[PDB]
Amino acid sequence: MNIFEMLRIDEGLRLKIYKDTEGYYTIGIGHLLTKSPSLNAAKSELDKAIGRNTNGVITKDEAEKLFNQDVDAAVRGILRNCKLKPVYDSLDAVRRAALINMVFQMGETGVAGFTNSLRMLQQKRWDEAAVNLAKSRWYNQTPNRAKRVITTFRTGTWDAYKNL
Ligand SMILES: *SCC1=CC(C)(C)N(O)C1(C)C
Ligand SMILES: [Cl-]
Ligand SMILES: [Cl-]
Ligand SMILES: [Cl-]
Repeated sequence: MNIFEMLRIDEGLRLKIYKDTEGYYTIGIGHLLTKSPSLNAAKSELDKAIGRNTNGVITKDEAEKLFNQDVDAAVRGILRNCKLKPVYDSLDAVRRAALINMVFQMGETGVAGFTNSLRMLQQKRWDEAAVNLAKSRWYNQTPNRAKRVITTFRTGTWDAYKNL
């Protein structure tokens, strides 16, 4: 298991434009296109992202390219953020993956907002961090995925992702 396999499980793979859990146009492995309710706006973002006239459909290779860029962006974002960087640096490789997962799903600014959870993670108070993380819109709206990510922070193992 690694961050790519982890996010591939959590995000799935779809080669045509679809709506994500929030109802936003997305494609590939959780590549958000736009929050606009306009499909045409989403198709324009897609064409721009891929570099060709796609008409809403991409190849597996193209999906994987966006995915690589997005994972890279999530990590880069953590390292540039003054709230996220110290937490990330303090963590082991497995828990680092859990933090990248959150950033991929909700964005740098969103995760940076979890001030109390971040402090508990920095303190290595794993059970306490896990309890705090669950008190969130994130957990309530995507409880199965949140549970997996939280288990990863609690245990520092891939237990929530094996057999998946
Ligand atoms: S405080 C984190 C941080 C972000 C960035 C602007 C990339 N930096 O140069 C430092 C390490 C200060
Ligand atoms: Cl709490
Ligand atoms: Cl709550
Ligand atoms: Cl879920």
